[PDB]
Amino acid sequence: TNLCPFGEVFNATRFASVYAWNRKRISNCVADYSVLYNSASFSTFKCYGVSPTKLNDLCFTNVYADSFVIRGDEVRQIAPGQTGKIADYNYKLPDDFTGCVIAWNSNDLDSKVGGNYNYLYRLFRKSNLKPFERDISTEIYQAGSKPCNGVEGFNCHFPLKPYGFQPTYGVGYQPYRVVVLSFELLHAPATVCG
Amino acid sequence: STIEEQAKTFLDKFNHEAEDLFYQSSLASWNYNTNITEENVQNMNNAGDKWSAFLKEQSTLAQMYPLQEIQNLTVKLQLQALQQNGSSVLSEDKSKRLNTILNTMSTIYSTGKVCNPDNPQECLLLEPGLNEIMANSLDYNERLWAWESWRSEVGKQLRPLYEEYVVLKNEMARANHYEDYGDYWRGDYEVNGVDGYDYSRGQLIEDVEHTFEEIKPLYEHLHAYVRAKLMNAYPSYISPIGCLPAHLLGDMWGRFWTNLYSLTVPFGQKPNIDVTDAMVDQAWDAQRIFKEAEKFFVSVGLPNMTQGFWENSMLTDPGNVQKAVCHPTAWDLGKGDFRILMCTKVTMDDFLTAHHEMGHIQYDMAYAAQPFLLRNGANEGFHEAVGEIMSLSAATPKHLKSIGLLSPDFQEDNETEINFLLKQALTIVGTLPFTYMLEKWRWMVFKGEIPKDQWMKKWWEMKREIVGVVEPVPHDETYCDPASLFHVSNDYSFIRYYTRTLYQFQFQEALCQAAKHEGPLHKCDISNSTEAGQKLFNMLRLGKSEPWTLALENVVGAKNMNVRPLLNYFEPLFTWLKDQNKNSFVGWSTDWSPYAD
Ligand SMILES: *[C@@H]1O[C@H](CO)[C@@H](O[C@@H]2O[C@H](CO)[C@@H](O[C@@H]3O[C@H](CO[C@H]4O[C@H](CO)[C@@H](O)[C@H](O)[C@@H]4O[C@@H]4O[C@H](CO)[C@@H](O)[C@H](O)[C@H]4NC(C)=O)[C@@H](O)[C@H](O[C@H]4O[C@H](CO)[C@@H](O[C@@H]5O[C@H](CO)[C@@H](O[C@@H]6O[C@H](CO)[C@H](O)[C@H](O)[C@H]6O)[C@H](O)[C@H]5NC(C)=O)[C@H](O)[C@@H]4O[C@@H]4O[C@H](CO)[C@@H](O[C@@H]5O[C@H](CO)[C@H](O)[C@H](O)[C@H]5O)[C@H](O)[C@H]4NC(C)=O)[C@@H]3O)[C@H](O)[C@H]2NC(C)=O)[C@H](O)[C@H]1NC(C)=O
Ligand SMILES: *[C@@H]1O[C@H](CO)[C@@H](O[C@@H]2O[C@H](CO)[C@@H](O[C@@H]3O[C@H](CO[C@H]4O[C@H](CO)[C@@H](O[C@@H]5O[C@H](CO)[C@@H](O[C@@H]6O[C@H](CO)[C@H](O)[C@H](O)[C@H]6O)[C@H](O)[C@H]5NC(C)=O)[C@H](O)[C@@H]4O)[C@@H](O)[C@H](O[C@H]4O[C@H](CO)[C@@H](O[C@@H]5O[C@H](CO)[C@@H](O[C@@H]6O[C@H](CO)[C@H](O)[C@H](O)[C@H]6O)[C@H](O)[C@H]5NC(C)=O)[C@H](O)[C@@H]4O[C@@H]4O[C@H](CO)[C@@H](O)[C@H](O)[C@H]4NC(C)=O)[C@@H]3O)[C@H](O)[C@H]2NC(C)=O)[C@H](O)[C@H]1NC(C)=O
Ligand SMILES: *[C@@H]1O[C@H](CO)[C@@H](O[C@@H]2O[C@H](CO)[C@@H](O[C@@H]3O[C@H](CO[C@H]4O[C@H](CO)[C@@H](O)[C@H](O)[C@@H]4O)[C@@H](O)[C@H](O[C@H]4O[C@H](CO)[C@@H](O)[C@H](O)[C@@H]4O)[C@@H]3O)[C@H](O)[C@H]2NC(C)=O)[C@H](O)[C@H]1NC(C)=O
Ligand SMILES: *[C@@H]1O[C@H](CO)[C@@H](O[C@@H]2O[C@H](CO)[C@@H](O[C@@H]3O[C@H](CO)[C@@H](O)[C@H](O)[C@@H]3O)[C@H](O)[C@H]2NC(C)=O)[C@H](O)[C@H]1NC(C)=O
Ligand SMILES: *[C@@H]1O[C@H](CO)[C@@H](O[C@@H]2O[C@H](CO)[C@@H](O[C@@H]3O[C@H](CO)[C@@H](O)[C@H](O)[C@@H]3O)[C@H](O)[C@H]2NC(C)=O)[C@H](O)[C@H]1NC(C)=O
Ligand SMILES: *[C@@H]1O[C@H](CO)[C@@H](O[C@@H]2O[C@H](CO)[C@@H](O)[C@H](O)[C@H]2NC(C)=O)[C@H](O)[C@H]1NC(C)=O
Ligand SMILES: *[C@@H]1O[C@H](CO)[C@@H](O)[C@H](O)[C@H]1NC(C)=O
Ligand SMILES: [Cl-]
Ligand SMILES: [Zn+2]
Repeated sequence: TNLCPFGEVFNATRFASVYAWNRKRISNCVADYSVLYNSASFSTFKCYGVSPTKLNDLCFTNVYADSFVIRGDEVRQIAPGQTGKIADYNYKLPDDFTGCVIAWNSNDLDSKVGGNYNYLYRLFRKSNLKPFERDISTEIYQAGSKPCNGVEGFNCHFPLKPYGFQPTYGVGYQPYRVVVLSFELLHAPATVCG
Repeated sequence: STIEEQAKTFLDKFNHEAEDLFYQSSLASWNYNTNITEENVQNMNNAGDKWSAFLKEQSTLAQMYPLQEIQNLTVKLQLQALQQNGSSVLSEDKSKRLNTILNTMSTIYSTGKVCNPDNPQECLLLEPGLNEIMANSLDYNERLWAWESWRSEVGKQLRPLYEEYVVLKNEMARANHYEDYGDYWRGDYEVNGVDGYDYSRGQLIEDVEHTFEEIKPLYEHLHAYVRAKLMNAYPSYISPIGCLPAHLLGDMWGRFWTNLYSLTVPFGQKPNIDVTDAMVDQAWDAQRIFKEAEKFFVSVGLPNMTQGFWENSMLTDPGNVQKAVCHPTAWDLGKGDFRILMCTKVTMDDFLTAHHEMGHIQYDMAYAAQPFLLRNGANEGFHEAVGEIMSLSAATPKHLKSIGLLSPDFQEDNETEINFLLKQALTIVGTLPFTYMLEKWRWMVFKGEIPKDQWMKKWWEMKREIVGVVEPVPHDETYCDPASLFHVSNDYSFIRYYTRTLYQFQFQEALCQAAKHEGPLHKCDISNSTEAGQKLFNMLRLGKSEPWTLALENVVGAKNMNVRPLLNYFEPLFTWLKDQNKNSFVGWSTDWSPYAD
């Protein structure tokens, strides 16, 4: 009858980069969602396809928390039907979603003097992402008809560019840690409840 | 697949590396300018080298996208901005020589001192030594010594360097498919592609010349007034119908006649409006000044200064242990980083400077939404006009009264308005012919209309005809008086000062109609008019994305430069001048020389 490890996800020392976003499966536990919502700590907490008040009064077969780091400006892209480098190439939410997006400013945890280059994002991709599709390939972007030959050059670009995360950056260019709650219901026993 | 599509993706990668490097480099510059240490100088330079090396590589790559193949204008213009090689259009050794001459005349200007042979150990440098004499000395002979010995000692060493500089700049401009290096400079104002908003490099000269002829009546009345005041002070040195001697104009070159105020003030018994004491009596500090400027921009419906501006800016001289460059600047490092570097004192002059520099940060924030390259003022004249119209509104006694700095006991004496407007005219109206003639000469020098054996012969033909100023000593072709000025010997376009002067009055005139201001334009304060702030913002948010003609039209309802508002600002002074010159000769005769009696 133990509580779900939400602190393990939300209080992780280091978060994933958005292109290679991390997914954790929460199972066999009692999830208290009011603990997560009633906090005021997060700069965003939005639930789609389901009310957050009725979450405690429901059982699912599994829960998935998808964590990562992006800029302040890009936080509006972690929503259904949104566009831009992140929604398009990094993390895509289905146009019709059922879950929650919880995001908070982590300028204190993720932006060092001189720039934190541990956090990357994909700038180019030959196709838009499908909902929940992850891409971790470091293959050279062949912008032109000319074969790249595994080398950076003209019309050949490295698809991954870093957030130079510095503490003096403005809020829209600052790190924001994002956690996305997905709910799953299959013809199988309901492991998570309230 | 298409060249346009490939250049769009190249610009993406470019905007993300440029934003990064430019930030790191700007941070190195901030650290040196705020904490002048040998370590910080070293790190500032390595960043400058990296940034240059980066843009070199990026220029070579941009070159590889044929402009002809792009239809998209904002992409085509962004690519064009990158493609200019500048110096590398010349040979390795020819580019090395150009950089050498450029370095040298810069060094001679900043380090050239003039010794009094009586004391060989003591010499005067232009800053502060010579500049102080030209702005404070009332002794006719002292001023002449400083004017002449600067040109004779330093202005003569620059002469052979300038000749080589002109020929090398012209060869570089020819390769960039401009006719001359002046045509290249005029390229800033050029607009092509956008029908109705197009602007040619040739049009600029026509427009500066037409507007200038409209300034000629006010300027003639101003010059004649000043010549009358100066003639009283130095009676046996000035002719009532001739030019004004170059060494008697308030500064080393007579760029602006502001320092002549001491000798030309209409109402000497009437005091000045200087809220300095009021700030000290109300216990104001550098923080209250910047918080009052913020209130001004918020009242016009503009954003409050960012939280990072408050923590990261240096708005005060840093005590006594770490040295800092105290030139008031507005920094925009990118990535939302906006700072102001100003060693602020509790004075009215610093209070007004807070508005100017904070206006620059407001312009910076507005176009910060644009792609990296297009984050600049519409043309070279634009950004400086914006900061200036803020200090205009902040200096009005109407504004001062509302902010509590000016006592309501201040009654608007129209004598103080004439003292104010004349001091303004001395700076603004007085600099226009100087700025025009200097660039007119420079443009014709590149054009090939003035041979080397005529350079000085014509420089003083033009100073007497256009500006109405005469040299006190005959200067032959061994001298180089144009180069003895910063911008000329440091390779800087000067027309920006003419254009931006006309722009700021257009801007104020438009925003003051939006602010529903009634009465004299010089008394207008645009505070609390969010309609004026919206009018101004419409252009500020544009940056360099759209043509300056359209940017201007978004504010003033006109695609072109206009004298009418500048003349409108100074119309009460002009009627006063017209009255005071009733018994004087207005205009000048070129044949009178002080040295030739
Ligand atoms: C040439 O070339 C060029 C280049 O390429 C081009 O241009 C381009 O284009 C494009 C288009 O798309 C664009 O894009 C866009 O953008 C925008 C902006 O952004 C920006 O900003 C922001 C802030 O604000 C930020 O965040 C971001 O990040 C950005 O930044 C920056 O920017 C700049 C400028 O732009 C750039 O440059 C840079 O780079 C950047 N940066 C980076 C780093 O990158 C945006 O917005 C968009 O988006 C989209 O999506 C979204 C979602 O996600 C949406 O959203 C929305 O919004 C709105 C507002 O606006 C809202 O509302 C509001 O909100 C608020 C809050 O916020 C409140 O709430 C209120 O109350 C409200 O009201 C809403 O709500 C939202 N929504 C939601 C749901 O949420 C938007 O809108 C958008 O959408 C859409 O999109 C589309 C596309 O995709 C479109 O459609 C279409 O398309 C096509 C194509 O494809 C065509 O175009 C057509 O026509 C169309 O139609 C639409 O329209 C839209 N919509 C609208 C409305 O509009 C995007 O992203 C870009 O940017 C540009 N660039 C420039 C420079 O500009 C051009 O075009 C060419 N040319 C020609 C002539 O063509
Ligand atoms: C004026 O000016 C002057 C002159 O300049 C000054 O002085 C000086 O300065 C200097 C600079 O310049 C300083 O520093 C020094 O140096 C060094 C170096 O570094 C730097 O530089 C470099 C160049 O050269 C650069 O580079 C590079 O980079 C890279 C990247 O990219 C890196 O890598 C990295 O590494 C790491 C480790 O290390 C890791 O691994 C990572 O991951 C990676 O990435 C590299 O390393 C580099 N290189 C090299 C060679 O290094 C860099 O970046 C930089 O920039 C340094 O290192 C040192 O330092 C030291 O010290 C300090 C003290 O002071 C410490 O600590 C600190 O503290 C502070 C306070 O005070 C803090 O802050 C804060 O924090 C927080 C957080 O925590 C936040 O952020 C805030 O906001 C802030 O404010 C900080 O943080 C800290 N730091 C850190 C890092 O964190 C440090 O740490 C160090 O030490 C240390 O300690 C510890 C404890 O604490 C221990 O444990 C350890 O062991 C140690 N280590 C060592 C090495 O030592 C040096 O010193 C100096 O300092 C100065 N001085 C004084 C007195 O301070 C002045 O200052 C000015 N002034 C004004 C007023 O401005
Ligand atoms: C605009 O003005 C700038 C002023 O510097 C000029 O910039 C330099 O231009 C030269 C060429 O004139 C560049 O020289 C070399 O570029 C090479 C890149 O191409 C290579 O690879 C392709 C195949 O992919 C071959 O076809 C080609 O022949 C070359 O072999 C590089 O090998 C070198 O650049 C390297 O510079 C430094 C080291 O010095 C490294 O850090 C970089 O990673 C980079 O690889 C080589 O120097 C030179 O790169 C340009 N300068 C800089 C600093 O990048 C422009 O040339 C001028 N405009 C035009 C059109 O010439
Ligand atoms: C938006 O920019 C404005 C600057 O114009 C800032 O708002 C101002 O914040 C100060 C905080 O001290 C408020 O001061 C108050 O003054 C009254 C007297 O007028 C005093 O009695 C109070 O105790 C207090 O000191 C000021 O009223 C307020 N003005 C307005 C109109 O909001 C602020 O920095 C910016 N806000 C944001 C959200 O960024
Ligand atoms: C721009 O708009 C602001 C806000 O409307 C104006 O501020 C107001 O300024 C006046 C003084 O000029 C303040 O009046 C004072 O009121 C108190 C009490 O009512 C009284 O005791 C004082 O003697 C004085 O009359 C008023 O409080 C102040 N209001 C705010 C919210 O700041 C400002 O004057 C306008 N500026 C311009 C140039 O239009
Ligand atoms: C680890 O997770 C817990 C729960 O999510 C965080 O608890 C917060 O504690 C502070 C006081 O330290 C309270 O003000 C908040 O209201 C608590 N939040 C919640 C949701 O209970 C805890 O701070 C996290 N630890 C770190 C270091 O981030
Ligand atoms: C201007 O100043 C003079 C000062 O002698 C005064 O007589 C006159 O009435 C004032 N007003 C106008 C509009 O001339
Ligand atoms: Cl001269
Ligand atoms: Zn300025």
